[PDB]
Amino acid sequence: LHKEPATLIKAIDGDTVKLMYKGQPMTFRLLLVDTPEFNEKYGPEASAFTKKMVENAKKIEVEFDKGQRTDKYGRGLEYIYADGKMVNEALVRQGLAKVAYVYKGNNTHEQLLRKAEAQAKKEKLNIWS
Ligand SMILES: Cc1cn([C@H]2C[C@H](OP(=O)(O)O)[C@@H](COP(=O)(O)O)O2)c(=O)[nH]c1=O
Ligand SMILES: [Ca+2]
Repeated sequence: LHKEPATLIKAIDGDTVKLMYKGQPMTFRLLLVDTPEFNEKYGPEASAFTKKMVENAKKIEVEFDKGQRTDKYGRGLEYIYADGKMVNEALVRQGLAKVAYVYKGNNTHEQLLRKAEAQAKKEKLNIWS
């Protein structure tokens, strides 16, 4: 897997970000995770967390997996890094996302994310409290 440059256009919610990628605006949906919708409990904290993370970052990168790069809505499917920290993992580690939407072929970082979910659950953080 490889990291590619992109630039923040707009934070959207906990697990969707608008980024400019190869000079085109695209909506990017985070692989392997599900944040609450803004209207649900922890949804605002998940949107807030992703927002800070991507807005504070000096360098945003996207990393596609081995499988589909777009979903059926035309959204990118990817891992996002904020100054080398994976957003997908960080949300799960804080108990602001669950591991979800694990489809074979786009699941390189599954174990890593499950490990973080385990430690979040252990600490009873946020969604696990
Ligand atoms: C994360 C992810 C979501 N999706 C689709 C499945 C879901 O379809 P349905 O909309 O038909 O339920 C939807 C969930 O996205 P959100 O959690 O953003 O709503 O996005 C994929 O197809 N592949 C993926 O890797
Ligand atoms: Ca969601």
